[PDB]
Amino acid sequence: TLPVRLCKEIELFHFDIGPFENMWPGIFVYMVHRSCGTSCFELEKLCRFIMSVKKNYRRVPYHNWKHAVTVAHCMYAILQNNHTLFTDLERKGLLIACLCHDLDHRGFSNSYLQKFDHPLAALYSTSTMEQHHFSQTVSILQLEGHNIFSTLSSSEYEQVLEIIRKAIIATDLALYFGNRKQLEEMYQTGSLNLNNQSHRDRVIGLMMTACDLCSVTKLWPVTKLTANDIYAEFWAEGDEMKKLGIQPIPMMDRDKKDEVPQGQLGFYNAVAIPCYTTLTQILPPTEPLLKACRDNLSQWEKVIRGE
Amino acid sequence: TLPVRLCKEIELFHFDIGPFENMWPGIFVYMVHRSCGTSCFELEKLCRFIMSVKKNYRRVPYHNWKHAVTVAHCMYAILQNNHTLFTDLERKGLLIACLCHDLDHRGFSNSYLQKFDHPLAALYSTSTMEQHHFSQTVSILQLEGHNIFSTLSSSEYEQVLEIIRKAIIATDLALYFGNRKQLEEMYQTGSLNLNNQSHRDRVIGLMMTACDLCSVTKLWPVTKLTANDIYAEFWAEGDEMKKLGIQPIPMMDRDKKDEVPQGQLGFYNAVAIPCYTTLTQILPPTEPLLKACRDNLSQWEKVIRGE
Amino acid sequence: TLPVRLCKEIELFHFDIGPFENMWPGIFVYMVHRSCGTSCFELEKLCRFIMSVKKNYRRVPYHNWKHAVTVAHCMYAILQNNHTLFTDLERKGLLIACLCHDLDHRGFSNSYLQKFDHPLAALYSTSTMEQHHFSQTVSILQLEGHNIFSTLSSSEYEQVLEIIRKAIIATDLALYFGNRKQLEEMYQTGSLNLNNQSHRDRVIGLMMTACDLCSVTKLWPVTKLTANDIYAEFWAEGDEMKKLGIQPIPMMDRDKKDEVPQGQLGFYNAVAIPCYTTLTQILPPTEPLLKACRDNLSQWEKVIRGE
Ligand SMILES: COc1nc2cccnc2n1[C@H]1C[C@H](Nc2nc3ccccc3s2)C1
Ligand SMILES: COc1nc2cccnc2n1[C@H]1C[C@H](Nc2nc3ccccc3s2)C1
Ligand SMILES: COc1nc2cccnc2n1[C@H]1C[C@H](Nc2nc3ccccc3s2)C1
Ligand SMILES: [Zn+2]
Ligand SMILES: [Zn+2]
Ligand SMILES: [Zn+2]
Ligand SMILES: [Zn+2]
Ligand SMILES: [Zn+2]
Ligand SMILES: [Zn+2]
Repeated sequence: TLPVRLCKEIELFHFDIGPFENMWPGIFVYMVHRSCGTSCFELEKLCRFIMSVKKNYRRVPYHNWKHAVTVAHCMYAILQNNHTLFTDLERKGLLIACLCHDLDHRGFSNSYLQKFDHPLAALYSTSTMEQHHFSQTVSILQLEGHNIFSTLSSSEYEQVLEIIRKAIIATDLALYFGNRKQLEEMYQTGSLNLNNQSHRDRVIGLMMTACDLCSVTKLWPVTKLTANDIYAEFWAEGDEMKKLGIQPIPMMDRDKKDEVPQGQLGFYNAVAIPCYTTLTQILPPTEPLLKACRDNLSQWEKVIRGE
Repeated sequence: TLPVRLCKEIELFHFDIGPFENMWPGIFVYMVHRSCGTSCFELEKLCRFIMSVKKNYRRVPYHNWKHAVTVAHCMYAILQNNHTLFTDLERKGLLIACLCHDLDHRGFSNSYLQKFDHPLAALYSTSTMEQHHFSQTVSILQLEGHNIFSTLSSSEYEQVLEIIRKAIIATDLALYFGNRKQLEEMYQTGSLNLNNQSHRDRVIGLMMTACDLCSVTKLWPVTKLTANDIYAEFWAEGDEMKKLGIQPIPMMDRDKKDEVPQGQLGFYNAVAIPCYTTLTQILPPTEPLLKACRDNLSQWEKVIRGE
Repeated sequence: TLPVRLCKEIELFHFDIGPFENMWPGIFVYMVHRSCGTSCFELEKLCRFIMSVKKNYRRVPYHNWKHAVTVAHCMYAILQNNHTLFTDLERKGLLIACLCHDLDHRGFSNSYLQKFDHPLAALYSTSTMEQHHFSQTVSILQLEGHNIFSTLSSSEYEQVLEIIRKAIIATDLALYFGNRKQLEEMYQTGSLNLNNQSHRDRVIGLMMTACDLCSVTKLWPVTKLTANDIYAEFWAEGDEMKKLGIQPIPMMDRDKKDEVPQGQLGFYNAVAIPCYTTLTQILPPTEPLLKACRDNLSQWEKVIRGE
C-alpha cells in the first residue's frame, strides 16, 4: 500500500506518478498486486526485474523510466475498469509489456536510425526500435533470478512472451493507423469479437497505442509541461538530421517553434482523437481518456487564438 | 594547506569555494583543522565521512554538495571571528552540522512533501526535511569506520549529536522568524546570556540561518548567478504543484519571472536584513555579512529601477 | 568494419561521428586498423585502453569524449591522404595522441587555472592543462593490461611517447601562433624539410592544431550547432571569472552574446584561415579543410549582414 492520496488518485486515468523516482517501483508493484494479485509474482524476483529494467532505460528527455511507468499506469487503469475481459496471463503480460516497451531508447525515431545506417536498422528492417525493445526485455528475463514467469508452465510462458511481443511491436505508431482503421470497420459491421484471437490482438494493440500516447490525456498543466520533454527529443533528432545533410520535418526543426500550436492541433485531429474515440467505442469504460483528450484539444485551440 | 590565494581569501566571509569539486573536501579539512585543531578528528575517518556525505547529496540545482560546503565555510568564518565563545565540541559539531544539514535533499519544500502526501510527511509532521537530514547524518555516522566522534566519551558524543540535531532543525526557515523575534527581545532587555543553554541554542540557531542564507552575503556577481540555481529548484516545484492541480505561490511560478526583482526586495527586507542585523547585534564580528547583504539589497533596487 | 554509410563517409574530412556514443570506440578501432594495420595493437589491450580513456574525459559541453574522437578522425583523414609521409610509429602515436589530447579537461582555460591559483598551475607553469593531459595519458598506459605499446622495443616506446608528448603540448593554441609563423617562413624560403626532425615536429604541431580546431571545417549545420557547445563552456568560465572579481574577456561574457558573429569572423581571419592555409601549403591533400573553413567564414559573414 501507498500513501492515502496516491491510493485514491492512482485509480484516476489522469494520475501523474510524481517527481520522486524511488516511489515509482512501489507504485508499479501496487498496481500489479491489485491487477493480478499478490501471488502473481514472487516479490523478490519482481523487484530484481524492475530495477534491471530501470537500469536499461536511458537518461533522455522523454523516452525514459518515467514514461515507462506512466504508460504502465494507463494500462492499469484500463485493466481495472474492464476487469472481466482479460485473463490472468494477459494482465501479467500487459503491465510488464508497458514497463519494458521503450527499453534502451536513445531518443531517436526509426527513420533516423535508418538514415544514419545504424546497425539496428540492418538487423530489424521494420519496427526497428520496437523489435529492439522486445529483445532487451527477453535479455533481462534471461538474467539469473530475473525470470518473473518462473512458475508458469512452458505453454503459459510462451503465451505471455507472445502477448508481450505483439504489445511492444504495436507501440510502433506507424502500425497504429492500419490497426485502428481495421478495428473501426469490424466494430461498425458487428464483426469485432474479443473471442477471436486476431481481433483480440488488434484491440490490445490499440490499448497499447492509447497508453503510449497518454500524455495527451492528462490535465492541461501536465500535458503542457510534458510537451517540453517531447520536443527536447524531437529537436535533438532534427539537429542530427541536419548533421547528415538532411532537412528534418518541421516537427523536429528547432527553428520552427512557432508552428507548435498548429502542429499539436493536427496530431490531436489526425491521431489522438481517433485513437481514443475508437478505443471508447470498443471499451466504453475508457471514456475518461477521450474526454481529457478533447479537453487538451480545446486548450491548444485557445493557444492558437491567443487565450 | 591550500594554494596561496585560497589560504588568504578563505578567511573572508564572502569567499566562494570555486568550481573544482575535488578541492572542496580539502577546503573543509583545512577549515576543521584551523577551527578545532589537527587532532580533533582522525584524518582517515574524517575523509571517509566526507566522501559518504558527498555521495548522499543529490544532483539538484541548489540544495547540493556545493551548498553544503558553502554553508560550512560561513560557519567557519563566524567561528574564527568569535573564537573565544565556543567550546571544542561546539566547533566540531557545527562544522559537521553545516556539512550535513541538507543531506539527501530532493529540491522540494516541506509544504510540497505534505501536499504530495510523501511518506516522510507521515513520519515527520514538523520540519519534515530537516528531521530527515538529521536521520541521514546519524545513519552515515553509524557506518563502519565512519564514526568521526569515536574518541569522545559517551557523555561528549551525546552532547555533540544534540548540538548537531538542534542546529540542523534550526535551518527550517519556518522556525527562524520566532527564534529571531525572541533573540531581539532578549538582546534589548539585557536578558540574553550565552551562559544560559536555551539562549545559547537560540544564538546557534540564528547562526545556522545566517550560514544557510549566505548566498545573499556574497559579492553581487556570485549572488546574482546563485539566484538562477535557486529559481531552477523553485520553478520545478511550482511545476509539480501545478501537476497536483494546485496553483503555486508566485515565487515558484515560472510564468511570473518578471516579479523576481520585487520578490527579492521583499525577502531582503522581511528575512535577510533582519537576520544579519540581529546576528550582528549579538555577535559584532559578523558585521561583514550584514554589509554585504545591504549591498546586494542596493543591487536589487537598481535592477527594479533599470540601472 | 562499419555500416555502409560510415565506411564511405568516414573518408571525408567533414565526417561527423554521430550521436551514438557506443559506436565511437568501434569507429576509432576502424581508423587505427586502416591507418596502421590490423596488427599494430593487440585488440584486447586497445579496447581496454580506449574505455579507460573514455572514463577519464568529463561530462562537459565541449572538451569531452566526442571532441576527442572527432579530433582523432581529422588526424585519420590527414594521415590517409598523406600516407607515404609518416612512419608506423607516427601513425600509431598521432591517433592515440589525438584521442588523449584533452584527457581530464574541466572546461576551463589555462589562464583561469592560473587566476584561481589551481594546484596544476603551481605544478605546470606553462601549457598547464596540456602537460596534465600528457600526464593522464601516461598514467593510463601504466595501468595493468593497458600498455598498448607492449610489443615495441624500449627505443621505439620512448620515440612514440615523445611523439605523443610533443603533439599534445602543441594543442596549446598559445604555441600555435609562433609555430605557424616559423613554418610559413621555412616554406617560403624552401628551408622546410620533413627529413629534419625539428621541422617535422613543427609540421605535426600544425597538424594537431588543424585537427583540434576542425569544428570550423565541418559543414555549416554541424559548425553552427557545435558553437553552442563551445560557448556553453566559455560563458561558464566567464561566470567563474566574475566570481573571482575579474571581468572576463567578451568571448567568455554571457552578457555580450550579440558580439558572437563578429567574434567568430575575427577568429576565422586571425586563427583558422591562416592555420589551414599554411597546412594546405605544406600538405596539399589537406585542401578540403581549408575550403570548408572558407565556406564557414562566408556563413558567419551572412549572419552579420542578416542573411
Ligand atoms: C508524433 O508526434 C507526437 N507524438 C506524441 C506523443 C505524445 C505527445 N505528443 C506527441 N506528438 C506530437 C508533437 C505534436 N505534433 C507536431 N508538432 C509540430 C511542431 C512544429 C511543426 C510541426 C509539428 S507537428 C504532437
Ligand atoms: C524563501 O525564498 C528564498 N530563499 C532564499 C535563499 C537564498 C537566496 N534567495 C532566497 N529566496 C528568495 C528568492 C527570492 N524571493 C522571491 N522571488 C520571487 C519571484 C517571483 C515572485 C515572487 C517572489 S518572492 C528571495
Ligand atoms: C579561441 O576561441 C575559439 N576556439 C574555438 C575552437 C573551435 C571553434 N570555435 C572557437 N573559438 C572561437 C569562438 C569564437 N570567437 C569569439 N567569440 C566571441 C563572442 C563574443 C565576444 C567576443 C568573441 S571572440 C571563435
Ligand atoms: Zn516506443
Ligand atoms: Zn513509448
Ligand atoms: Zn534545508
Ligand atoms: Zn541549506
Ligand atoms: Zn586542449
Ligand atoms: Zn582539444
